Amino acid sequence: YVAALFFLIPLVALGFAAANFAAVVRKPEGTERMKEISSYIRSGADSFLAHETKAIFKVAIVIAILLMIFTTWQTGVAFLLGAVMSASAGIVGMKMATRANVRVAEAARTTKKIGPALKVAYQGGSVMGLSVGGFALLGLVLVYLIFGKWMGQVDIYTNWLGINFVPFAMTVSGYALGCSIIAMFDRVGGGVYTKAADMAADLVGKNPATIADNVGDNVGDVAGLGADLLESFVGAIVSSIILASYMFPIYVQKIGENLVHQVPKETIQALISYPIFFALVGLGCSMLGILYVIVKKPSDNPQRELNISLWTSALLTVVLTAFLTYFYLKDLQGLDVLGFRFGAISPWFSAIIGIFSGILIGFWAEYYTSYRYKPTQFLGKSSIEGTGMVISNGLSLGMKSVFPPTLTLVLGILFADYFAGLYGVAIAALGMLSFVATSVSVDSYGPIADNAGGISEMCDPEVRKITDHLDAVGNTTAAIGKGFAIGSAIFAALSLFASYMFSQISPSDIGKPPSLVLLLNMLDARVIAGALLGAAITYYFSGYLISAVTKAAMKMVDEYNRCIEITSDNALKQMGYPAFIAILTPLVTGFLLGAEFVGGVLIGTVLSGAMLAILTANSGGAWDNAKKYLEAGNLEGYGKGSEPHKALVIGDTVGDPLKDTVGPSLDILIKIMSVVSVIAVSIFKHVHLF
Amino acid sequence: YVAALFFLIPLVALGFAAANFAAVVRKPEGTERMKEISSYIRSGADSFLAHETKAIFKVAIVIAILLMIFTTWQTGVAFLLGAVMSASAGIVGMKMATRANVRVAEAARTTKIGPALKVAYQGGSVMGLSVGGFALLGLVLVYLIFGKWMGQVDNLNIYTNWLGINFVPFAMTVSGYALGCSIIAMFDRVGGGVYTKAADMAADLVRNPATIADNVGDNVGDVAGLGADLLESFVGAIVSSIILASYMFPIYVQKIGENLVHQVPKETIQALISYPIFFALVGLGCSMLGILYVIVKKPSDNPQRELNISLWTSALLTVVLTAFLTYFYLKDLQGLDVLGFRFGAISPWFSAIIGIFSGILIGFWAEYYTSYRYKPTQFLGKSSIEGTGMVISNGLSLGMKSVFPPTLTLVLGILFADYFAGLYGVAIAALGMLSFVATSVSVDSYGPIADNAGGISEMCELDPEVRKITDHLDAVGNTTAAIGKGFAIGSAIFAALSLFASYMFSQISPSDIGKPPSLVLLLNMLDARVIAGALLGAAITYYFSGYLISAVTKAAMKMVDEIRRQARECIEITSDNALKQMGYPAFIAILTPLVTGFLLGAEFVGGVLIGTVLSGAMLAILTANSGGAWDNAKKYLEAGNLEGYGKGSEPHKALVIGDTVGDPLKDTVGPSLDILIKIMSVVSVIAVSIFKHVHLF
Ligand SMILES: [Mg+2]
Ligand SMILES: [Mg+2]
Ligand SMILES: [Mg+2]
Ligand SMILES: [Mg+2]
Repeated sequence: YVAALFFLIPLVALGFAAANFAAVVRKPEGTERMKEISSYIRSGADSFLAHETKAIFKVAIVIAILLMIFTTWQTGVAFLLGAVMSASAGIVGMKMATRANVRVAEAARTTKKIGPALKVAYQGGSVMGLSVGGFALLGLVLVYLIFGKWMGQVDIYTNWLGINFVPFAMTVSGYALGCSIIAMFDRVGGGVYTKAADMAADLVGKNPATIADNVGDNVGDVAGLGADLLESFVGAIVSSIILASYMFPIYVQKIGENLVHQVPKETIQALISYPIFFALVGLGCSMLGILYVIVKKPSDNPQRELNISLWTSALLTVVLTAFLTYFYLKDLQGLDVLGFRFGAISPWFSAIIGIFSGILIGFWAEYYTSYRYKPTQFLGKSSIEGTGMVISNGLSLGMKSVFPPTLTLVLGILFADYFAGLYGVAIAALGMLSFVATSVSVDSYGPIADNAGGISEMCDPEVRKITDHLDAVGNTTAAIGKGFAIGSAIFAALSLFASYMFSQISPSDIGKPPSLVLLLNMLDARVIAGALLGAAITYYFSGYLISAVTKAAMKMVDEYNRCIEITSDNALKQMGYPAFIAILTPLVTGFLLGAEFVGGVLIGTVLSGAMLAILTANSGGAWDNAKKYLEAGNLEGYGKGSEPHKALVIGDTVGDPLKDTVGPSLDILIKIMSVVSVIAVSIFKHVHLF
Repeated sequence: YVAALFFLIPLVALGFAAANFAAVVRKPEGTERMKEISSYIRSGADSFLAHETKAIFKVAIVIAILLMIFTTWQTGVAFLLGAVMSASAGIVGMKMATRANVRVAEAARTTKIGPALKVAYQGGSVMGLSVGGFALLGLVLVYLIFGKWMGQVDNLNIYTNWLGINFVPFAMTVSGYALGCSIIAMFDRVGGGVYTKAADMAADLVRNPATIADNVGDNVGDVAGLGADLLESFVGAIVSSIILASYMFPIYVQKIGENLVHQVPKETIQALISYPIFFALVGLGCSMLGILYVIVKKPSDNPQRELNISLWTSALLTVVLTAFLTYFYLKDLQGLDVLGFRFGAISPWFSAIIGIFSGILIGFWAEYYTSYRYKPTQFLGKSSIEGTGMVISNGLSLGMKSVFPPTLTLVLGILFADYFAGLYGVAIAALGMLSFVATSVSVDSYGPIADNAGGISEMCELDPEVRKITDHLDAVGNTTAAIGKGFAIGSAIFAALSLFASYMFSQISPSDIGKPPSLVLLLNMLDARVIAGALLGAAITYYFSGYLISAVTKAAMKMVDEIRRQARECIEITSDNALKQMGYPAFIAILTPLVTGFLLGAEFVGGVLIGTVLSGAMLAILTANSGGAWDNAKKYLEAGNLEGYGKGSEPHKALVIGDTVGDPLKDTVGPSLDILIKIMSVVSVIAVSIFKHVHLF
């Protein structure tokens, strides 16, 4: 029947990846030289891939035993599964990118034109997207099937240390943590590497060991960007389930010495299962979206192509979900009490809002960052007033650039909660992040294309024309993408804060009104302090990474797989450090000061991290595109040399660590710190010191 | 009471200023060139003061009228009183400064350095004593007249006005006063701050070309602006103490057998209202003693040592006298238990102590990260050899990190404050921090006086040996100002957070009366409205910061053009345009709670206030320390401390560009945020009277 059919969807996603893999490999490369440059970058990634995975492993071990001891073994098992699922995606995506690039450039010559070359480049990228979708959903299907149904977890426990939680809630929290861990290293570690290289490269003006930087371009927006969305994706689904699950013990009435589950088992179990099926449809829609664009007759405009896949995947998801939402939950009862203002159909509306939020947030990120529209143009043209001015105007731009996307978030959240309550916020995150496969594909297109262009550069002009066109679009979709990935990061984290608070329900809270158990009071000094602490930590976090990039860059600068191994090792050492902050802060503050304080910290972290991620992303991209702006020739009389170009160079170099390392790291911070807190609040709620 | 004795302290503060004014006035200026230069900057300042004064009035009236219609006539008067009181202080401090500089400078030559410090410090203190004297005088007026005479401290039940708008009479009244101080503070910062840096830019975008415009700027920022800023936080802390106390009366009521029982009784409330006033009075008295000793003292060779003695003297004194004051005034009270007073009577003195020390620590943190004297700036400086790119990124890195230690200090200070004396303890901690604001502001005001004295030497070219003393005075001005700036940010955050507590207390409705406090003293972060609010408030704080960068440069260019159009073929021109382009930020500051409030209600604005304070606190620290560090890194090389030879060399050029980026950040963006996180709270405390019930969606 219809059940398992849906549950094999991640498999189909995976097979499609597995197919796209096949169809890419059979494409050729021209000449010994196209191959020779290619081998440099492909080997570079694995070397880099080796040390980190190995580093990850050591960390992954320590965390797993701990979850099993302090929570339950399922939770510990689930965690490794999530880590493996995300891990796997990265291993696959990196391998693909560094081989697909060449066959684009050659496409730009073998097939001899740009439309059949876009079809190549895009096919590679989709492997990363479908694997991200396929793995993430496959894992959750496994955990659901094995631990949820068979072991009866879907059928409120307190464990051998007296730590209490709803088993499955706790279980998926581990799974979420796993994805988080692989994302953090990929971002806070790989992010340091990529920009250390870019800096280093931009610090030796004469064939330099740029190859490091070239793998970086892949490392960052394929693996890093990809892992971010997966986590937010998983973050959105997990958060929907956690809030749902705890609603069961929360909503009980005491009726004459009986306990009456005012939200009954049937209702809870569906609201739990619902986001998974939603996500399957999302994954399904992207497959239809992906294939259509793939099979289509080629175009001259690859931007239009890429865009067809998103919209197709998104229209599709909006539609089936309404049926999905309507028929499912159709006769459920108590949805009123659950927070469903318009009954059965309510959460579909939330998903739509998230979807539309996502698209808008993308436009805003682009708007403030792309010359073609006003903000970046002015920055660019302000270069004529000096280096001071370029820097000042770029800071001013980004600080302002924060308001429209955040306002977009504000209105979306406001409307989200009207439709489906706190649950609606989490479902919004999921809708936002539905079609994630296609979303990640368009992100991944950028590096696949960029090296291809580079690969043309290292070895015609007619060929370079196609090459240059592909890249222009890559860089845009990458900028839209970050902006979208940040939007989703904020929404996930907000869901995860909600998750943190639901997860605090105690046996000893049972009875009392929702308004008395779902509460973090800001008038409480601990919560205010918490918020300030988390905010300071987020700025510190951001600060450390800037200095980290230059440290590592410099480590490279003093002098091709060895130079990569050297800085990669140094890169890892300096990943640990942020990670203590990221991982232990809930633990440290929790065991010191308790659940209220940590609630503060999470809020500070999210608020400050949301603002700073956006600021750095847009101003950093602006500075780059401002550099681009003058280089295409637009200030008239100024071009590729001259004091304004220098000032723009200086601005881009300030910008380069900020947009591609700091901001994207902050995405992970505001999430993982929440996920961790969701898990550890099991313990430090009761056992805290003061 | 014994109390009238206390109530004439503000008069003396003013008289003490007035005398110090006289004794400075009677000091001389040297050369005709020395006199001519003094008049230049002094006249320059006056042109600017007129237009600003004229603008506040136009704006202050409308707000006064508005308050009178919607709240009470009393509230509007009090507001104007507050507006007048802070204004006056700024008007007085500026008048003093632009005459005092020379007579510092002349001391550096006619007598010979110790008697030059003795000159310089006397001028500064007029501003500090006026800031203390006025602000508390105003408050004394509001307390005596509106509180006692009109009986609001006699009643202090829950009132309902001619529009059916409800509030606790005295609470509402003093809220207007705080708002009064805020409006003259906002203008002085968001207007004078843009001007100051529009000038600095303009001057550094070309002796004596447009330097004079910049030289008046130097006074505007750290005398008038800084003095008004600290004044507001000072008043903000006291007003918050009063607001929390007043509303505590209706909160701690229990319905018993259909009776209403005030668990915290009238006697306690009236005392808790009066207590923070007396505290601030004791502080000022202590600060005057702190002030008098250092002036009269045998001179030193170390002007730092002089200045620091005044601070320490004022603060020790305040700790001591307060503890007698605190114990004895609350000696035999009742219901302090229910109030949150963990140790009965003595409790708030401990909070004040926490605040004092927090204040002092926060000062230290600002110095550490900003002075080439310590390590963070040393590294930055040395990184100059690697290029302009490195300097900017490293300077950014420095300030982002620099946020943690003062904030941690703030975290620990709040935590302890609330343990001792509850939410009330947080505000008293704010008050204690600022309890010796008079001596603090003097050292702040000391700063511009010295800088100009130094500059005056360069234009006049009076000796090198004389110039040696002059340069020394200035170096220390710039330092104590960074400590000073640092302290005012610390205190702004503690005040703003207290004003947030006030905002929530001010929300009790007749229909909340009865129910447990813990159900009424509530802002639920799980509520989406509050979350959205917080995000919105956070983004708005970033916008505000971003706008001001663009505002300064816009204005700057307009100044640059005023040089270019006068010299190819003043002062007022760039100052007015600076003003014109201020309303807009000021619109953001003042109307945002109203708009979002009438749109979305008390929860959303609650969110906004938290976001605003959180974001503003963080960005404030970053910009102050980084901008100062960037400044001090260039200096570091200017005193010759690399090996790169220095001075027009390639690393130096890179540090200059960083300093040009930094200056609007440390002196305009950051200091405006101090004001933003406060006034937005004050506005909210007042307007939550209305949009709590009357909101749209
Ligand atoms: Mg690059
Ligand atoms: Mg670049
Ligand atoms: Mg100076
Ligand atoms: Mg300067």
